[PDB]
Amino acid sequence: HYEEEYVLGFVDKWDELIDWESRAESEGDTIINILKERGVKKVLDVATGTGFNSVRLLQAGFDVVSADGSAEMLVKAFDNARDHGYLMRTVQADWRWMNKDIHDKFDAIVCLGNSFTHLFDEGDRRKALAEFYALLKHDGVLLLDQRNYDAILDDSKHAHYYCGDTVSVYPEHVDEGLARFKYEFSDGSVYNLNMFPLRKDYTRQLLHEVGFQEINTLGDFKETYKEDEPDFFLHVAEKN
Repeated sequence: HYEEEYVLGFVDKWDELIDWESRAESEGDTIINILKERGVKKVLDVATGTGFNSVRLLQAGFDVVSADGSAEMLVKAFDNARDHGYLMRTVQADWRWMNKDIHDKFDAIVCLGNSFTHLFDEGDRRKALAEFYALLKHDGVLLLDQRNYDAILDDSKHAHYYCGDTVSVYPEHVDEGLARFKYEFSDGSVYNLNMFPLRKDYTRQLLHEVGFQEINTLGDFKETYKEDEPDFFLHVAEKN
C-alpha cells in the first residue's frame, strides 16, 4: 500500500522538477541509435514508469508496447504520451508472467531507468529475464540498465547530481545485499529508496545463464559532475 504510494510520489517529484526535453539532452540518443543500427521495429518497454523511454521511442518512430506492473504508472505514462502528441499502447503486466497479456514477439525489449535493481530475490531475477528472453524474436535484443554499484561497494562515498543540481542521489547505506539511496530535490523534497546493488558482472552472469548469447556492457555517464567511473551501465544482450 504505502510503499507504492511513496514511489508514485517520488516519480511525480522527479517529473515535476526535471522536464523530458532536458533529460533527453543529458542522456544521449544512445538507446535510439542502438535500436536503429539493428533495424529494430517492434519494441516492448517492460519498465514504462511515467513513460520517458517509451515516449522517446514513439517519437523516434518505433512501434512500442508499454508495459508496467503498476496501473497508476501506466495512467501517468499514457497521459504524458498524449501530451506529446502520441497514442501509447499500455499493458499492465508482471515480470513473472509477461506473456499472460502480451501475445506478440518483439525485435527489442527495453528495461531502463534502473528498474531491474528493485528485485531482491534471485529467483525473481532469473524468472524476469527468462520472461523477457521468451518475448524476443530469434534475432532480438534486450537493453537493460543499472546504476554502477561496483564503485559504491568497493569504496569515500558522495552524492551524484542529475539535471544540473535539481536532484542529488546519495548512498546512505550500502552492503552486499542492499543499497538505500537518499534522493534530495532542489525544492527540499527527500525520498529514500531501497534497491539491490547488482554487481556489473553478476548481471552479465544472469543474462548469460538464462540463455542470452552475447552481452556487451557500456558505461553510461548520466550525472552532472562526471567521474572516471560511469554512474550507470547499459547491458546490450543479444538473444542469439
